[PDB]
Amino acid sequence: STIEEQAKTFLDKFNHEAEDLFYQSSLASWNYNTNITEENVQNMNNAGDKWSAFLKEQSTLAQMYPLQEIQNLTVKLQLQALQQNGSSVLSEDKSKRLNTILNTMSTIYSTGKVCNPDNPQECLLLEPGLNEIMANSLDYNERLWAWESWRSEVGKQLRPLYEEYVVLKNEMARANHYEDYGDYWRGDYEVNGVDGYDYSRGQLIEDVEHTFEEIKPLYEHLHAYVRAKLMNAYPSYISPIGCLPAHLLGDMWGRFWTNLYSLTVPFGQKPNIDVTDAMVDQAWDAQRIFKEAEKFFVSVGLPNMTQGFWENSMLTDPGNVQKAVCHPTAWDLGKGDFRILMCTKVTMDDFLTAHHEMGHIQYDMAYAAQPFLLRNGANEGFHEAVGEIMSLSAATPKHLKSIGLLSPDFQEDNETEINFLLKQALTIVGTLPFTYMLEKWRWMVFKGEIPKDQWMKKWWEMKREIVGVVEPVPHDETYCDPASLFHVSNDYSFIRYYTRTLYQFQFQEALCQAAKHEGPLHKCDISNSTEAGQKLFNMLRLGKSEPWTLALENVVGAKNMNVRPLLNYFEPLFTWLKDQNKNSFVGWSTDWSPYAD
Amino acid sequence: NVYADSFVIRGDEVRQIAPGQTGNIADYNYKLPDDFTGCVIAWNSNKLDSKVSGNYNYLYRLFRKSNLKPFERDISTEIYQAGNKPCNGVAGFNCYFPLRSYSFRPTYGVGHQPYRVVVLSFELLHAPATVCGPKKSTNLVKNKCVN
Ligand SMILES: *[C@@H]1O[C@H](CO)[C@@H](O[C@@H]2O[C@H](CO)[C@@H](O)[C@H](O)[C@H]2NC(C)=O)[C@H](O)[C@H]1NC(C)=O
Ligand SMILES: *[C@@H]1O[C@H](CO)[C@@H](O)[C@H](O)[C@H]1NC(C)=O
Ligand SMILES: *[C@@H]1O[C@H](CO)[C@@H](O)[C@H](O)[C@H]1NC(C)=O
Ligand SMILES: *[C@@H]1O[C@H](CO)[C@@H](O)[C@H](O)[C@H]1NC(C)=O
Repeated sequence: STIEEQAKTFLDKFNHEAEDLFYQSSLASWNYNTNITEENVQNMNNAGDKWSAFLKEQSTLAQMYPLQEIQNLTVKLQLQALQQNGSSVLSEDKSKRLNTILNTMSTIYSTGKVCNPDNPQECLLLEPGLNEIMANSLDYNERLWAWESWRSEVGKQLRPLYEEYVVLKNEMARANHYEDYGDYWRGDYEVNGVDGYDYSRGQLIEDVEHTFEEIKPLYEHLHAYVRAKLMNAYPSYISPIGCLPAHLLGDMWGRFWTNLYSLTVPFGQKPNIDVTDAMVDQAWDAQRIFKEAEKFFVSVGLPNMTQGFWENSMLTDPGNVQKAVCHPTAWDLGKGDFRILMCTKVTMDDFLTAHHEMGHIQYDMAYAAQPFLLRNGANEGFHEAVGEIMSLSAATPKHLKSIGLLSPDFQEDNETEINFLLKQALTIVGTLPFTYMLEKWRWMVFKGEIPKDQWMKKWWEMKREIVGVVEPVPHDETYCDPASLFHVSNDYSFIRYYTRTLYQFQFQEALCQAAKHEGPLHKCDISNSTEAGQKLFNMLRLGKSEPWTLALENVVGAKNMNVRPLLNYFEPLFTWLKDQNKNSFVGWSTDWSPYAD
Repeated sequence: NVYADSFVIRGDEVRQIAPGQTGNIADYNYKLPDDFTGCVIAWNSNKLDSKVSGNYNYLYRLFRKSNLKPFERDISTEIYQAGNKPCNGVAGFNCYFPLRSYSFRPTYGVGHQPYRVVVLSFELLHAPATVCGPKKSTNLVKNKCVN
C-alpha cells in the first residue's frame, strides 16, 4: 500500500535491464574505436538508439508517482536522477529547431577552415593546421593575422545561432523549473536532505569568488614576471603598466601557457631532465611501462588489475594494416570489463599519462558495487582529480631512482626545482582565472542581465580587469568571441576544469602528509605507504550514493575548497619570484588598447 | 541417500549458497538450510558455456512473494503482482515478469563468469547403506602368521 515498495521493485528490474543494454552499447563503441569500419558505425548507432529509447521509456514510466514519499535516500536519489524529462515535454517543432542549431554550431566550428591571403591551395583548418603558427612562431604580424582570421570568420556566423540557442534553452530551462539555465547547470552540485551536509544552487557561485580571492596576488607575481620576460621577447609590444595582448601566449584563445617556457626558462645550462632516452638506452618496451604502473599500485597497496584487462586491451598501435583511433582513453565497458586505449611510444610522457589513465581505471574498479544509476564520481570533477595525482607522484626524482630510471648518485638543488615549479605553474595557474572568467560570462548571459547589445563589449570588460588581457584589434557587435572555444560550441560546461585544480591540491595535502614526508609538498609521494591507500580507498569505494561533501570530509575533514595548499605547493617559486619582481611593477593598468597605441 | 542438485550461477553469487546466507538466490531461487547434511562444489566454466554473441539460455527467478522453504522447486511463472489492483494477465505497470535471463559472454570479468555448482546432500537411513567409502590394502602373503 505504501510507495517505497513499488519504487524498490521498479529499481530492482531497471538495474538488471540497464546494465545489459549499456554493455551492448559500450562493447559496440569499443569495437568501433579499435577498428574503423562503417559497419561498426551503424551497429554503434543502433546500440545507442536502443539504449536511449530504453531510457526514454523507463523515464516516462517513472513520473507516475513523485519522489516525496521515499525515506530511504538511496532510492530517492535514483528517482530524482531519473525523473527529469526535458525535451519530451517540449513541443515537436522546437526540439527539431534546437537539434538543428546544435548540429550547425558543431559543424561550422569542427569542419571550419580559413584560407591564406590569396591561395586556395594552402588553406588552414584548425587542428593541426591553424594551431602551429600560433603555437611556435615569433612574427607578431602573422599571429595577429591568424588570431583575427579565426574569430572574424567563425564567431560572426555563430552569433545568431547562439541567440536562438540561448532563447530556446532558457524556455527549456523554465520548462524544467530551473529559471536561468545556468542554475540547471549548477543543479548537479545541489545537495539537499542530509542535515549538516546540505547545500544550495545559489550557495555555489560566490564560493567560487570566495575561493578566487586568495589566488590573486601570486598570479600577478607570476604575470609581471611573464610580462617583463616578454620585454626581451617582443621588444615593442610591452606596456609595463598594462595587460597582455591576446595572441602572444604561444597558443590559441588563452588557456595554457606552456609554450612560453622555452622563452621563460630561468636557468640556461641546468636542464629539466627527461628520462625518455634512459628508457631508450637500457632496452625497454611498451609493456614494461604498464607493468611498472601496476607495480606503483602494489606499492600503495591497492587492488591489482584483472587478467581480462591485460588480455584484450590495446597498448600498442597496429602498425599499418588498420587505422586506429589512439586518443588515450580509459574505457570502463561495464560488467567487470576495463580496458585502456593508447598508442604508447617509449616516452616519459606516456609513462606519466599511463599513470594518469590507470588512476581512472582504479577509480572505476572501486565503485563497482553500486546500482547502475549511481556508478560515477560523486561530483563531475572528482574523476580527473583522482586521476591527476599519480602523475605528480610519478614525476618525482627519488621515485625515478628507486625504479632504476635514475642513477642513485644524482643530486638535486634549487634551480632544478624552480625550473620544475615554473613548468608546472604554466600548466596549473594560468587556467584558473580564464576558466572563472568564461564561466562567469556564460552564467551572466544565461541570466539575462546582459542583453544582445553589450555581449562582445562585456567580455572585454571582464577580460582586462580579471584576467589581465587586452584585445589587439577592435571588436564590434558583428562578432561573438566566447564561441571561438571548443567547449562553448559543443554545449559543454566549463566549470569543472576550475574546481578540479582545487580538489587535487587538497588531496596531495591530506594523503601525502599522512605518509610522514619531510620538506615541501612538491617533493612528496605515496610509495611503500599503506595507510595512504586505505584513506584513499575509503573514498573511492563510496560511489555517488552520498553527498559529495561527505566524500570530501572522508578525506580532508573539510567541506569546501581551500587554495592555501596551492599556496604551499607553490612556495619556493613565490619566495624567489618576489626577489625577481623586486625590479618591476606588479599588477596591470587597463587602458592600453594597441589601437590607442 | 545421495542428492545431487545442480545449477550454474554468476561468480560473485557463489558465496550465497551456504548455511546462513540470504539475498537473491537463497530467498527466491535455491534455499539451502542452515544445518544441512552435505558439501558444496563449484568450478569456473567461462571457456565453455559462453560465446561471442552471448548466450541467453540460463534463466533465474527474480521475483517472489516470500522466501523458499529449503529444498523446494518452483516453476510457476505467472505474472507478478506488486501494486494493489487486479492483473487478469494484462500488465505494463505494477505487473512485472518474475523470470529474468542471463547474458554470459567471454569478455567479462570474474565477477560475472558462469560458475558450475553441484550440491551433494547425503545422509543415512535405517535402510542398509547403499553408499560406502574406500577399503584399501597392500598384498597377500602365504605360509606366515599374519593379522
Ligand atoms: C575490422 O574489423 C572487421 C570486423 O571485426 C573485419 O571485417 C571482417 O571480419 C570478419 C570476422 O567476423 C572476417 O571474417 C572478415 O574476413 C573481415 N573482412 C575482411 C575484408 O577481412 C576487418 O577485417 C577489420 N579490419 C581489418 C583491416 O582487418
Ligand atoms: C535502505 O537503507 C538501509 C539502511 O539505511 C539499507 O540497509 C538498504 O540497503 C537500503 N535500501 C536499498 C534498496 O539499498
Ligand atoms: C600484485 O601484482 C604485483 C606484481 O605487479 C605483485 O608483486 C603483488 O604481490 C600482487 N599483489 C596481489 C594482492 O595480487
Ligand atoms: C642553490 O643551492 C645552493 C646550495 O645550498 C645555494 O648555495 C644557492 O644559493 C642556491 N641557489 C638559489 C638560486 O637558490
